[PDB]
Amino acid sequence: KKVVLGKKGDTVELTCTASQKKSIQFHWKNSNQIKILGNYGSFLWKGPSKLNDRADSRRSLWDQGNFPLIIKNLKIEDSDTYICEVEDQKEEVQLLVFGLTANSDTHLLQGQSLTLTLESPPGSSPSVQCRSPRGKNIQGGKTLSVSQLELQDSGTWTCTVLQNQKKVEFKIDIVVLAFQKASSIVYKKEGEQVEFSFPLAFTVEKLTGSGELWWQAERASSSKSWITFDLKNKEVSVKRVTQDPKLQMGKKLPLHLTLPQALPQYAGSGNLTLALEAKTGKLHQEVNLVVMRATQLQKNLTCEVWGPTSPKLMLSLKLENKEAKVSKREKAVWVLNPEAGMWQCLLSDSGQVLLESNIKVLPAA
Amino acid sequence: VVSQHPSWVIAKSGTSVKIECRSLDFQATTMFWYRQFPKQSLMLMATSNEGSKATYEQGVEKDKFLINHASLTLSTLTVTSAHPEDSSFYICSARGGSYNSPLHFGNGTRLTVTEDLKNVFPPEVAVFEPSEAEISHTQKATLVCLATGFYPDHVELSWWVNGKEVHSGVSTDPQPLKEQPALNDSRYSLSSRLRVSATFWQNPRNHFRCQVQFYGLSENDEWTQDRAKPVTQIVSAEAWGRADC
Amino acid sequence: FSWGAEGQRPGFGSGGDTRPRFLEQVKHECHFFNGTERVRFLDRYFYHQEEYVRFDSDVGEYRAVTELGRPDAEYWNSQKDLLEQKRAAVDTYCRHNYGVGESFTVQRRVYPEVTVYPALLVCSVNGFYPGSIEVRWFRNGQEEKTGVVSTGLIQNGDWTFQTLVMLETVPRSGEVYTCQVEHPSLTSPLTVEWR
Amino acid sequence: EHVIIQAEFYLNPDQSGEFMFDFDGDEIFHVDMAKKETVWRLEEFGRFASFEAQGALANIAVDKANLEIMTKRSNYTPITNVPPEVTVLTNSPVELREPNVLICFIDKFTPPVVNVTWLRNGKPVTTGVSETVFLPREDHLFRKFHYLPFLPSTEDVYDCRVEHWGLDEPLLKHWEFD
Amino acid sequence: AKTTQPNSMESNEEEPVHLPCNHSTISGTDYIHWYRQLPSQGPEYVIHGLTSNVNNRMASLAIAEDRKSSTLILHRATLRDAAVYYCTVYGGATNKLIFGTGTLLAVQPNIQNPDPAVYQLRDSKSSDKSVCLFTDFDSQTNVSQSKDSDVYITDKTVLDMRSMDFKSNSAVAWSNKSDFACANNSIIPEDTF
Repeated sequence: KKVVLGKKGDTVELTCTASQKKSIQFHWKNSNQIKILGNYGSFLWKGPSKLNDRADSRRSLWDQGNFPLIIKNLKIEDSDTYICEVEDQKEEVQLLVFGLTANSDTHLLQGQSLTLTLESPPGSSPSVQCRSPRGKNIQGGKTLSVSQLELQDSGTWTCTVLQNQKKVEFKIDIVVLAFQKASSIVYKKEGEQVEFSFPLAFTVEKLTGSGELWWQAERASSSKSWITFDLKNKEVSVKRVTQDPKLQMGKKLPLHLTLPQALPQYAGSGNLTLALEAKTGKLHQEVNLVVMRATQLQKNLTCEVWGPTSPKLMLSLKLENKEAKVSKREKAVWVLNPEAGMWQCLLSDSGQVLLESNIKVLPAA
Repeated sequence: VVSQHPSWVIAKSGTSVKIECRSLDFQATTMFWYRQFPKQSLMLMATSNEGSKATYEQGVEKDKFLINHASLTLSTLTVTSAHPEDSSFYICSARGGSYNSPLHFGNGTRLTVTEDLKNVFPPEVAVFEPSEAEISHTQKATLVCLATGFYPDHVELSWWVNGKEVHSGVSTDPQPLKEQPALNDSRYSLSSRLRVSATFWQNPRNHFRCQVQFYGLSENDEWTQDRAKPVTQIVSAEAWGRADC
Repeated sequence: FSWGAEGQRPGFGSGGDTRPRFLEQVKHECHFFNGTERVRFLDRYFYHQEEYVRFDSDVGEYRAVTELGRPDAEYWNSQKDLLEQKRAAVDTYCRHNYGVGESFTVQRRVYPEVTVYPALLVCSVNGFYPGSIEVRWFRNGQEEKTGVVSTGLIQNGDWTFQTLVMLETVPRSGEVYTCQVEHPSLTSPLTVEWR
Repeated sequence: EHVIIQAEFYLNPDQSGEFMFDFDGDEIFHVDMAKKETVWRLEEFGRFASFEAQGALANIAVDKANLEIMTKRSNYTPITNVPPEVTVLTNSPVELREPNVLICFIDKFTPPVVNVTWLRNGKPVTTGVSETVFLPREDHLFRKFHYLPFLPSTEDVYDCRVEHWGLDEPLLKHWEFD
Repeated sequence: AKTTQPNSMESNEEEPVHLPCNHSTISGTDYIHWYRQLPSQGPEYVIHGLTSNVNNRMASLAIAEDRKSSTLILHRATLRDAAVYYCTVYGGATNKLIFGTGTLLAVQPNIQNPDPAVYQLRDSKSSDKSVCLFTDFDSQTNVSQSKDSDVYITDKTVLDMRSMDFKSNSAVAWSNKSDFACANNSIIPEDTF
């Protein structure tokens, strides 16, 4: 006959009503023949039933023929077929309870899986479903998981179990932690300082994890460059970084990697990695740095670029005088006769501009 | 902190004396009204719990004293049907709550109530310059100030050296004394001493000024007598540094 | 002699039949785990139903039960003295009061006048303190554990208690039922019978 | 395994307040207001404790001032009404021509203001009735007890009447010797 | 009647002064407060404690094992400690602060130089021929008198010159009378003029 569903830990009230409206005799029975709650006169009696005090009812509602049986803080096992006997009536009902848990409460990080486990009662045949924060809807099953969380998918979800055409509500917050970055590119001169920092999902915490940045370069492969730090409760506090480019931390994140100067070899990419006391530590971003040198010795103007510099772009030299004496896609600028004046050393592509620098030319003596 | 206004006051053989108490900062849930008679002790007259029937400790004159305690701050202890036998030291206190809440006191209001303004006089103030007797002996110079012929005893006698007050060398008498240790309504006298370096008084440049603050009265007092109008004032005597004869 | 009490203090600001009602509620609690051994004092405060600011003897300072009570929390914990009083609560307030009433409340005991009667047998226990009590039905030296039921513990507000324990059964001609009461007012298991 | 609660409350606009000690659900004593004296819910505690009197009031007036403030913290949010839950029962089992007491159970209500009537057949008669002040519950709702000394006539029908703003109209819970 | 104290008690400047308080027996939860009062002004707080012992600035506090008795300690007594010291009970069983009978402490100044005399002052306003003055005398001396009834005298009171670190007891005797003259006063130390 009828059935009502409720979430584990909730409070469900299944009604029973006798046509005649008066306070009268009644009692409730669990599936196999056991008295639970009952009334004798204006008295209330709880029976041998395993529910003990967990069950009650509204005495004020007794006047007219409403005689409800409630339950506080359910459990899976509470699921059963309940009877109600009043003025010779068999009115029936059935309770199915469910529960939904994440594998881990701690905030997950970018690209890490999340396995949602459904708790079914004996004698049930349910299914699942989820409305993500972005509206994205993934259909589950006996158990459902969404792997590789997107920061876009971080927020309050809503999970739907469906049984006997009656909905059941489940809301779980998520808010994945992460870097705003994952591409960081900075172009600078030979003497110019270079620095960058990185964004996050920004909460308080404490005693949280550690981290470090592992260098790559062009010149001298077999790239190593530890460059390590330790973050705890907003304290950065360098972890014994490298001496190659002799740099400093700026502890107390935001985390600013400092460099004295951008040299030719320091050109390269590498990537930055973060871990935290909440385990599964794959959070990481990256870094990209490219350097240009304008030095002109004697007649030779030689000017060249290092770094990744995706090799579709255009390196040129013009001066606002005759257009681009030598312009191609490559890292080397060659011009023999150094026409006097300060030229413009072109770096960038059909893109706007990147890393522009210039020097002068004095004719002879 | 709490202030008691007015600090001094006097009225007719009967009158309305409205004594306030104000908690300048904190909310006052409770008010304690203590009165103290000369060299006796602190007696508890009443208890005012905010917006309630004020509980008077046993042995009180009942409706004689009335507490208006108003919101959290303004608290009015008003005594009508004035009596000479009721002139006393009235002290009020505020509380930041119930049991074991620090009891915060105030200045306290010294009050004399007589049967007419014919007993009210201001002080007659004259100084006394030292004697080179003391000089020749202790190499120090001790002035003396005598403010007499006043009522009530409420006064504050302070000193001014070079036009600026001094807390050192100054010793005033503790309690002004009766000129008539008989008469019911008498007039009083007060003598304060200021002692300085013998030579400090020998230089005529130094400015020595003795002052007495008398709180008698105000305009609202009905004044018949043709004589002086004994209201709150500052009477003073003086002299400069003395040369050497 | 001399039963003692606790006290509260202001908040931030000041103040001043179908009329809309307002309600303030202050509960100084206490909790005693087996006597004067580990003791948990509670100073609560409310608005209508909702609890806003609190003090847990185990947290040593005022916490907040809602952003609605946030200010008062910071306000009181800013007062050095008061916190040194409430911190001593368990010893000045709880142990004390308990010490006065260790006689006439804790150790207070009264006999369970017991009756019985069909309406199905009924067993009516009355006028007993405390209310910690066992009532079990017996059919001929056997204990009948099923088909029973209890009105549970009831309260009369006069310090007496009461309970109705029903037994649903069908007898025959010469068996004997029993209703047995053990309350720590009794050296013996008070009983009653029916035939 | 034990509780000593001193619960107090101030109520506006009614401007009534209560001071009491609930020990394990049954009252110990409550300082009366007008009277301004100690009143035990049972007298046997009469000479042991001896509580202060005006002492209560100090708290109360406080709780008032707390209420004044706490009201302006909510932007003047009124009380959510609550209905009581009433059942009437006999102290001991009711016998014939034996002394006894009706006990009127009003529970799970708030604010703490109620009008109770002891009437038979509709005859509003009170002979030495009894009423305990408001007992605090777990949910900080309220409890209360009206007693009614009486004799078990198969004739009479005694009735209990409780008026509260929670029920849109007065409640009548009856009882009859059966 | 809450707690009992000795009416009045004497000390000496710089000397440690111990103030006795016996209260009867006091209830389980009540603090012991000690309030004092400048000669004329409101009273003011001093110190308090449940049991054990407590000290802060301005004083220390001695509570007996059984909490039957308490003792206010003044380590180094200054002239400003002269005042009345009340011993009271405030706490869970007492909402009201009930002011006791009191202990009056007078602290005696040590005079450096016992060279007493009596100097007749000259008038400024030229008003009264009165003034003969009595100063710089041992603190073992008390002043006098009346009894002339036309003649006025005051209780010996201490002055302190901070610059020179000098304390001396100076009383004063003045009158308007024919016969009234210096030495004719009721009792004194030997040295004069």
